[PDB]
Amino acid sequence: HGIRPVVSTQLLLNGSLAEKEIVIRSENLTNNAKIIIVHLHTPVEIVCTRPN
Amino acid sequence: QSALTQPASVSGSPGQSITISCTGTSYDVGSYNLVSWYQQHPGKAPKLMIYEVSKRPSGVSNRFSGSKSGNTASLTISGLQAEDEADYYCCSYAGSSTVVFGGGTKLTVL
Amino acid sequence: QVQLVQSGAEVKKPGASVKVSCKASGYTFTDYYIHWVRQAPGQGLEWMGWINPNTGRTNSAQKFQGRVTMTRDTSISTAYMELSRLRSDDTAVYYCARGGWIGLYYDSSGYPNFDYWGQGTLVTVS
Ligand SMILES: *[C@@H]1O[C@H](CO)[C@@H](O[C@@H]2O[C@H](CO)[C@@H](O[C@@H]3O[C@H](CO[C@H]4O[C@H](CO[C@H]5O[C@H](CO)[C@@H](O)[C@H](O)[C@@H]5O[C@H]5O[C@H](CO)[C@@H](O)[C@H](O)[C@@H]5O)[C@@H](O)[C@H](O[C@H]5O[C@H](CO)[C@@H](O)[C@H](O)[C@@H]5O)[C@@H]4O)[C@@H](O)[C@H](O[C@H]4O[C@H](CO)[C@@H](O)[C@H](O)[C@@H]4O[C@H]4O[C@H](CO)[C@@H](O)[C@H](O)[C@@H]4O[C@H]4O[C@H](CO)[C@@H](O)[C@H](O)[C@@H]4O)[C@@H]3O)[C@H](O)[C@H]2NC(C)=O)[C@H](O)[C@H]1NC(C)=O
Ligand SMILES: *[C@@H]1O[C@H](CO)[C@@H](O[C@@H]2O[C@H](CO)[C@@H](O[C@@H]3O[C@H](CO[C@H]4O[C@H](CO)[C@@H](O)[C@H](O)[C@@H]4O)[C@@H](O)[C@H](O[C@H]4O[C@H](CO)[C@@H](O)[C@H](O)[C@@H]4O)[C@@H]3O)[C@H](O)[C@H]2NC(C)=O)[C@H](O)[C@H]1NC(C)=O
Repeated sequence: HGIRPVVSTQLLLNGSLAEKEIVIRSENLTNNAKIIIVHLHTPVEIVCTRPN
Repeated sequence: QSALTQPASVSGSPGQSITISCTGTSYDVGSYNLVSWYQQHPGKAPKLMIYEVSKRPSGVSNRFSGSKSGNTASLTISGLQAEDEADYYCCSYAGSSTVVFGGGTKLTVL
Repeated sequence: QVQLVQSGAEVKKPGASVKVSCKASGYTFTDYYIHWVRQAPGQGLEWMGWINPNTGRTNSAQKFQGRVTMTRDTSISTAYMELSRLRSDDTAVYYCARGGWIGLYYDSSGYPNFDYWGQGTLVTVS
């Protein structure tokens, strides 16, 4: 249910919210180059605009 | 000539209340909240009275008021004075990026 | 104290272009929009256009595009109203007023928030 193909580089927009503590996920932490993904519990509102 | 329509005079005596109807349509008054009123004493420079539907600047007394109504927003004076016996011109944003005026409303106070 | 000042009453003859000047006294001339207003003698107000000093960009009303263009020079704290191909229907008082506050974001160019006014000039042609 509910996979949104939304593409962003740094912040993740309009994703599903976790149930509990802000879990850290990583394939490895000996290999620092492995990208580390953070999944928030509560949202932060962001609004962008082009006034022109 | 003004795109906006508005009366040219409403007369009376001190202490009354007034409603002066500046009128537009969807493109200038209906879609936007950018409406203002300007006092114009005889032969003097204009003076701002009401800005952004109804926000009284410092120096404007609570003798003046106004409010939006669809495609007509009006000037509501209360507690008249003969000292304020001036002309009054509505003003509003009109899309694209332009500013429009209207009316010739001479207050009269016997 | 802040004030708007203008050139005094003007004399020309019809057809000639007019160069009304508007001085910004006692405030940051870089930080507020300036708006021009016409008033035919003893008649209602007609709206001319605006100018952004810090940007230099302008827009004249549709009734005058290609005939009215405003310019400024910050070193002498003055704005200019150029108006060419003068008809005698342009018989009027010309005003200078201080508009909304300029910002990098947001857009107050078209707000009718004319705060203060200049003492104006009356143009003599017929
Ligand atoms: C994303 O996030 C963005 C943020 O990062 C966000 O951007 C923000 O958007 C909002 C839009 O909602 C912007 O809001 C506007 O901000 C304006 C700027 O106001 C601030 O700064 C001024 C600076 O004051 C200068 O001038 C005085 C003299 O008056 C000087 O003495 C000062 O020193 C100062 O500095 C100048 O002069 C110095 C001289 O040495 C120079 O050195 C210096 O360089 C300067 O040149 C402050 O005055 C403001 O505070 C005052 O106002 C508030 C609100 O009323 C009061 O609570 C407070 O106590 C102060 O009194 C403020 O700090 C605002 O001016 C502007 O407010 C006017 O416009 C709105 C509509 O936009 C009107 O609704 C409102 O009523 C205000 O109207 C007054 O001002 C206009 C002129 O703009 C007049 O035409 C009008 O008649 C009215 O007049 C006032 O004065 C009259 C006498 O002159 C008096 O009679 C009246 O009664 C009235 O008091 C508006 O709030 C905000 O700026 C953006 N943020 C930034 C950082 O830009 C963006 O939106 C976000 N986007 C999204 C999508 O989320
Ligand atoms: C951002 O940019 C857009 C344009 O890209 C601006 O939108 C324009 O706004 C102007 C407002 O003046 C519109 O022009 C006016 O059109 C009125 C009629 O509406 C036309 O457009 C609608 C929408 O398609 C149709 O339904 C309708 O049938 C028309 O095709 C006219 O009544 C106006 O002219 C009359 O009044 C003026 C004085 O007020 C006189 O000088 C005229 O001679 C005439 O009597 C006026 O022409 C324009 O149509 C809008 N364009 C579009 C594409 O929508 C935005 O305003 C601008 N700003 C913002 C914040 O969005």
